[PDB]
Amino acid sequence: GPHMATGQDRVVALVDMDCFFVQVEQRQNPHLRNKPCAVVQYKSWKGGGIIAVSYEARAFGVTRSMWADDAKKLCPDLLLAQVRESRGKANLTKYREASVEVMEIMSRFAVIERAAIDEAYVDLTSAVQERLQKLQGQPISADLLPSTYIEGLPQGPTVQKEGMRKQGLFQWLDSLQIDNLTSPDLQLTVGAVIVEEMRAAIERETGFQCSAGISHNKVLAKLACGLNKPNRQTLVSHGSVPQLFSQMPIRKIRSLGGKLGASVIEILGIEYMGELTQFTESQLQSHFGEKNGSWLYAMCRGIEHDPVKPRQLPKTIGCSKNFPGKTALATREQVQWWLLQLAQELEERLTKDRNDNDRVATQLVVSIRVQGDKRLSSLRRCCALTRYDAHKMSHDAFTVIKNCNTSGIQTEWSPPLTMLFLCATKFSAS
DNA sequence: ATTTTGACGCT
DNA sequence: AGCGTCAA
Ligand SMILES: Nc1ncnc2c1ncn2[C@H]1C[C@H](O)[C@@H](COP(=O)(O)OP(=O)(O)OP(=O)(O)O)O1
Ligand SMILES: [Ca+2]
Ligand SMILES: [Mg+2]
Repeated sequence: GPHMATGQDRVVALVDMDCFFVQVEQRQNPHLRNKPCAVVQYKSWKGGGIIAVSYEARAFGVTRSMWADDAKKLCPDLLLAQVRESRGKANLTKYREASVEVMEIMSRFAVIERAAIDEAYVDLTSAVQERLQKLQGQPISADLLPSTYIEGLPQGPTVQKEGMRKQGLFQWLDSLQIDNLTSPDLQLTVGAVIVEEMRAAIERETGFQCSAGISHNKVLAKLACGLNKPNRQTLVSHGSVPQLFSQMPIRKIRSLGGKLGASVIEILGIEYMGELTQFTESQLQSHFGEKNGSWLYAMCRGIEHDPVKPRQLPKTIGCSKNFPGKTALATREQVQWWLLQLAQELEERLTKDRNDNDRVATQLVVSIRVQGDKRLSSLRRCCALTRYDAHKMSHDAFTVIKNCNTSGIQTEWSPPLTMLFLCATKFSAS
């Protein structure tokens, strides 16, 4: 009752760019705008691998991970933009730079946590308090929420999409108590007004559209964001949680899409997030561990305490390349040449990072996979990163991996290498 | 023979 | 530290 926390103490948003790499390429090439199109890496093998897909192309069934040759069978007029290749490998610089554009705009509104190249969480609690003080008891107009859905509404006693959206928003706003500055639902609504402003700023200043979720924590904001993509935002209130979770597959909640989620389903014999409420905290801890158990117990009730971390920049800078099938590296010269290519890209990125962000990486992580090994990585070894020099970094990486070569023959590398990975970590201020 | 990333937990 | 999980 009066002491049961309800996890309604914060306003958190998650902003997620729509079909991000496609929008970057469509901004650059107007011929691709409003067309079925996809972004591909490499071209020789089956037309290249698709990594991003416009919503027009998704209507034909095109998805990520599909080979372009196969996507063309579903959508013969599919347009393609290719990821840049530099030093023999795919180079994602254009997308990293576009990400910086968006992250810098979002940072004007609030502290952000960069969650991925095209996603950031926003802690809006303080901004909401300020805006509520500005509003001075004035009701919130639907005109301030032109792209907002209220999850769960309309309900109770138009057949078009926008009509339904407006009916739900009207029901929500009609029922708000706009005089109580401590009302969580009012706080979320003001949050959504701010997020409309943030999303408009992003689109105005970059050309990119995005979706967003607004709720009381990161997990619900992320779930909310996906409910009405693209180019829309969704408010998930605390009161919406029981109905929303009652038919929500466990795997849809962030962190439960893999083995742990599968084990929750198998061990407990349930399918939906809401079914978790029937277990005690101790029962959940007994199956899934102390941390996961407490997290699940609160999460299934819509409660999560994970903070929005103040971090706008990536914590690592890495460069990776696979060498599948016959392209596996089987000679010392090959291994050294590719370590150099990776190290040259890494040096360029690190030097730019040091100039932009006043920091220096101090550890180099080298990871490889050997042909035959079932594991993704066969070996992961660190060494000191003391100079931003590609030849030094590639030599040090070779030094730390050379003992993996079983071959008695100096010229040959065995088993052949199917992946190389260099990653700069452990940044210090400079 | 999706690939190229990136954060965070475990021991 | 090196390995594993989960997510863009
Ligand atoms: N598995 C992957 N491998 C490589 N790049 C990826 C992968 N998944 C996503 N990306 C890249 C390309 C995407 O445009 C970008 C953001 O990913 P993501 O948010 O999952 O999808 P998306 O932005 O393309 O579409 P959506 O509108 O559904 O968010 O990251
Ligand atoms: Ca996205
Ligand atoms: Mg994303």
